Amino acid sequence: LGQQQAFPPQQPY
Repeated sequence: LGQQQAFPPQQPY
């Protein structure tokens, strides 16, 4: 359960 491939640059970790 996710639904967020995140194509553009955006993944703060």
